This record gives sequence, structure tokens and C-alpha cells, in this order.
Amino acid sequence: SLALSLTADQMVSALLDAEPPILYSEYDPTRPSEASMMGLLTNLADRELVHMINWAKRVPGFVDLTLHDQVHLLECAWLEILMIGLVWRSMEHPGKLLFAPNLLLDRNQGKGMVEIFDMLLATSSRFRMMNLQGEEFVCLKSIILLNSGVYTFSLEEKDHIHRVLDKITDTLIHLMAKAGLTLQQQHQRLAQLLLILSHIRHMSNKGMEHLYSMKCKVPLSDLLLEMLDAH
Amino acid sequence: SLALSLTADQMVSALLDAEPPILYSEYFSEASMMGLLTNLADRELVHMINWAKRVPGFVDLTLHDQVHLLECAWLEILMIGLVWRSMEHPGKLLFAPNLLLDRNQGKCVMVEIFDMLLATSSRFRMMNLQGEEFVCLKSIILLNSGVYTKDHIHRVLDKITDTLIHLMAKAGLTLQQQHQRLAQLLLILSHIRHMSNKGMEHLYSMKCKNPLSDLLLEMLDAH
Amino acid sequence: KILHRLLQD
Amino acid sequence: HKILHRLLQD
Ligand SMILES: N#CC(=C(c1ccc(O)cc1)c1ccc(O)cc1)c1ccccc1
Ligand SMILES: N#CC(=C(c1ccc(O)cc1)c1ccc(O)cc1)c1ccccc1
Repeated sequence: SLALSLTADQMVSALLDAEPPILYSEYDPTRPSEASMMGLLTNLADRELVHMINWAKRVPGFVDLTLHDQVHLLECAWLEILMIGLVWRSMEHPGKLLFAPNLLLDRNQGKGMVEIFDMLLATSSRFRMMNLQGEEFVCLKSIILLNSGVYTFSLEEKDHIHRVLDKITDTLIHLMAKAGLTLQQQHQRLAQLLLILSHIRHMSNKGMEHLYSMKCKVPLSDLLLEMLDAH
Repeated sequence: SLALSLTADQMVSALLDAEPPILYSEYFSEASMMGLLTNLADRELVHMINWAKRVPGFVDLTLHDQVHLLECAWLEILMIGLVWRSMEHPGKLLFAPNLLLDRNQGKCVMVEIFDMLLATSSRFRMMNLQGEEFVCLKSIILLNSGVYTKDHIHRVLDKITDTLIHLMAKAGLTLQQQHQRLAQLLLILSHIRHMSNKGMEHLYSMKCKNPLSDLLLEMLDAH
Repeated sequence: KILHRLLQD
Repeated sequence: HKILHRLLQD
């Protein structure tokens, strides 16, 4: 409710003002290894999660959902959202991943970690070639939040979610018609953007099982463990 | 190049005629059900490979590129096929005409994957997914799932998008309903990807737990 | 469930 | 090579 009454411009503004800050890592240079890097990424992701949760609440429609439903959506999409956030801010850094303003990495240092790094780099290149706009990005990210767990949790309820997704789709199209794209180009770019979400899912799934494996071996946040032991 | 010159209707007809047949299984306890699904998937793969060669644009790719795309999306394509033919059987999974299952027997090992597949089937049923739309989604999966692990493939993907829109404008959908249904369809592909990944690691744990096809071992030991 | 925190705050 | 190779050529 209410979220289904927003205009496209109001939808965009809402998402833009809801944007979480870009956090710094505890990265202290003059000293390079594995585990240490994973520790920094864990420390970073831990603090980002708190902002993501508060960001998720500002996402139009999300607040209207059950507490249990909110939990499930975040449990499914948290790494996807972290990764598309990483990929987005890494756009103007070709061949590099900007985890934090003070933590810029290429595929060299990140050496199964390498496979995920290349997939993230490939997504960032794809965004750069597509010349992804910030208005489009915040749409994609909020789509991930609502879509990633909609087929895992008479309640529905899931009809409301689909109604909001349709609203974001209209928002995306509104943005593309604004940038002078023809109707054909609007459909194509829309398709291009949503097909990347498949690979963002793929990277998350791959990253998820990587975190699962080392859990039996680096220390993880009590919130991050909460996320992992729920997927 | 020839694929990019097709009309939308010619694109639809090309994919429909390219459709692989529906196979039967060898007509359930644990390992027996897995044997049947493995046997069925092994034979389906042979048809998929030839089907893939009929997908407009796929032949224009390097052999190594064809191999990679199939290695990437083979389980996805199998699952969306399963979900598609399971549409008119609510709460059931039609693996073969002589092999219809609900989530009950799939508890002998798997329950989570069945529920996701059934969820996708329910989603297709609710969306009233058409065959013309299905064959477009499937070919998209083949071309998209491994495209990052390439400009031509993107030209073909755009072509299939035009085809999907063409189909929707034909059914009387307003322009708004056109981009909405387009979005809805492509968002299901994220879940189909998710199911494949979950099914893949299950097969991986199953392989080194001990049989399966030497072809299926290619698809695994390359994923 | 720490995730319940923040979500009700 | 791979079995998949000959399937794509045959
Ligand atoms: N890239 C990346 C990964 C992130 C991550 C690392 C450790 C964790 O405990 C959780 C997540 C990450 C992604 C985005 C971001 O803003 C911060 C961290 C990653 C995840 C799994 C496997 C490999 C890398
Ligand atoms: N559903 C399903 C799965 C299939 C499968 C089973 C065994 C294999 O060796 C390969 C695939 C399957 C999907 C569609 C189809 O037409 C035939 C078989 C499955 C895969 C992994 C885990 C659980 C189920």
C-alpha cells in the first residue's frame, strides 16, 4: 500500500535518498595474504549489512510485508545486493574491484576466489558498456530484494510483491523513455538489465557455497552466520 | 549472421520446429529414482545438443563457445523443460509421460529442489505461459547463462527480446503490459539459475558418493 | 535472530 | 577431447 501509488519520478527519488553510504574497510597497508583479505571483506560485509537492512525498509513496498517475509527476502538476496553494489561502484575502475574507497583490487591479489572475481569484473564491464545509470541501478537492486526469494516464501501476499515489481518495471521504462530511447531500445535494454540479474544470482550462489566451506575451517560475523545458516 | 535477418514469426517457427521430443523413462526407493532421472537426463542431453544447433545464432559460434554455453546451461534447460511440461499437472512434476511425481516421493533424498520446481510451474501456470514464449525463454538461457564466463550473442539476445514483444503485442497486451510481462518472464530465469546451481552441487556430492553417464560427467567436470 | 533486530527498530 | 565435441559435429 501507498508504494503502489508512487509516480516513477517519486519512485526514483525514494530509492536514491534511500541509498546506503559507501563504507571504508579496516585495510591498513604497508603489509599485504589470504584470510586477512577475507577478514577485511567479512568485516566490511558485516557493517554493510546493517545499512542494507535499514535501506531495505526504505524500499517502497518492503515495509508492507510480514516480518517473517522481510527476513526471508534479505536472507536470500543479501549477497546479491552486496555484489551488485560492489560491481556498481567498481564501474569507473576497469579491471579493478572497488570493495571500499581504500580497498581497490585486481584479479591478482584475489588468487576458488579467482572465479568469482572474474565474474564480478565481467559484470562491471557489462555495466560500463551498457553505461548503466544510477537511477537504473537502484531499480535493479530493489528488484533483487523483492524477486530473489519470492518463489520460496492462502497467504500471498506475494501478489503485492509482484505489483511492486511491476511498478519498478514501469519506473525503469520511464527512465529509458526519458533518455531518448525508442520503444524497441526500451524493451531491449530492459531485457539486457534483467538478464544480468541471472549472473548476479549465479555469483551469489557460488559465493555462498564458498563461505559455507570455510565455515567448517575464518571467523564470521554473528549476523553473517545468521544469514548463512538460513539459505 | 543469418539469424539476425529473421522476422519475429520466422524466429518463432524456427524455435518451435527445433523443439526436442518428450522422452519416456525406464518406467521408488533412493538411488532408483536417481538412476531414472540420470538415465532420462542422459538421453535428453543428446536431443538438447541437436536442438541447440537449431537455435538461430548458436551455429555461428566457435565450437569451444558452443561447448561452454551448453556446459553452463544444460541443467537449466532441462529444468525449464521439466517445469514447462509440468504446467498442466499442479503439484506434480512430469519428468516423463510415464513418470509423474509429487514432492512426497522426492523425500527419499531434493525436497527443496522439487518445491522450487513446483513453484516455477505454479508461476508459469499463473502467468499462463505460452509455448512461443517458452521456446524463447529456453533459447535465451542457452545464450545468456555462459556469456560472461560476445557481441554477436548480445545481438541475438536482443532479437529474441523483439520476438517476445512481438508475441505479446499479438495477444493484445498493452504497451505497459508488454514490458511488465517481459520483466516477469526474465526474472524467473534468476530462479531457474538458482535451481540449477543447487541441483549442480547436489550432483557433485552425489558423484563422489557413488553411477552416471560419461557425458553427464563432462557436464559436471566442467562446471 | 539478530536479523529481527534492526527490522523492528 | 570431450564427448560433447562430437555430439556438436555429428
Ligand atoms: N566480492 C565479494 C564477496 C564478499 C564477501 C566476503 C566475505 C563475506 O563474509 C561476505 C561477503 C563481498 C561482496 C560485496 C561487498 O560489498 C563486500 C563483501 C565474496 C563472497 C563470497 C565469496 C567470495 C567473495
Ligand atoms: N528435477 C531434476 C533433476 C534432473 C537431473 C537428475 C539427475 C541427473 O544426473 C541430471 C539431471 C532432471 C531435470 C530435468 C529433466 O528433464 C531430467 C532430469 C535434478 C538435478 C539435480 C538434483 C536434483 C534433481
